[PDB]
Amino acid sequence: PHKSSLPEGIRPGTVLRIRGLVPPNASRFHVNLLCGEEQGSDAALHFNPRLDTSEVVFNSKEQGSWGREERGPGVPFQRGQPFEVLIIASDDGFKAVVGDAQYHHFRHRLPLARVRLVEVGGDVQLDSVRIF
Ligand SMILES: CS[C@@H]1O[C@H](CO)[C@H](O)[C@H](NC(=O)c2ccc(C)cc2)[C@H]1OP(=O)(O)OCc1ccccc1
Repeated sequence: PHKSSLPEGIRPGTVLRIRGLVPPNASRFHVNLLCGEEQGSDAALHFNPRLDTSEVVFNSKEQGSWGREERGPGVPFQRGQPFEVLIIASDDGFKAVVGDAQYHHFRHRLPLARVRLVEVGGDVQLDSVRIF
């Protein structure tokens, strides 16, 4: 798993660019926007492409409890193909862009101000996480 500290946190206008490869026969992977470094800390966003079930799940986690899942329109990821994702913070939520297309808007469930860390985990071969 990859961890990126957010020394200025995430503000409206902060862009996370995540580049990587979905390996052959990948099951699923995730990008988490976390509210602490501790194992089990709250997730403001859990972005979860599931290649094995052909879904992309969006959710939040508070005090160890998951919220209600949102699902994106289709799966803009392929086993054996590289990807580029933008997670863009606005005042009203996160915009997920995949490749050259706006994909999903996730309304804030936790305060933006609480986000401290970006974690990338699961069956993905990460190239880079950049914060702009
Ligand atoms: C599929 S249900 C649940 O959906 C959630 C979004 O609403 C999350 O995607 C959650 N995933 C996770 O909690 C998770 C954590 C770490 C890693 C490396 C991979 C996955 C995921 O939990 P998990 O995949 O552990 O649940 C299935 C399960 C539960 C108990 C025993 C076996 C499998």
